[PDB]
Amino acid sequence: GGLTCASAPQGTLRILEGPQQSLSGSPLQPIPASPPPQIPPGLRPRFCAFG
Amino acid sequence: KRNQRILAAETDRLSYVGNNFGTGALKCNTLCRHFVGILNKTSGQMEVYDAE
Repeated sequence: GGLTCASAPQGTLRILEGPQQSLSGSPLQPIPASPPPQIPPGLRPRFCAFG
Repeated sequence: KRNQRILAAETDRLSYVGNNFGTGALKCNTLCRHFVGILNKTSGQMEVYDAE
């Protein structure tokens, strides 16, 4: 138990978690565009001129 | 109160002290965990010992 000074280390291992990327890199999934306003069907001339 | 250690070192002119705890200990002892890898280049064995 003299606890002498040992030599300098050769290198460094570093352990850390890696993320999973099987999900991302996929084609994007955007929010679907709301439709442009379309005229309602069944619009008729309700007003007829008097006389 | 176990796993609390103090390392001391005396030179010929000035002496040194370091704790394992309290004010003066390192945050890399708690937020990480360190090991010492002894690598035999012949047998390819990484004998991994725990480190402080």
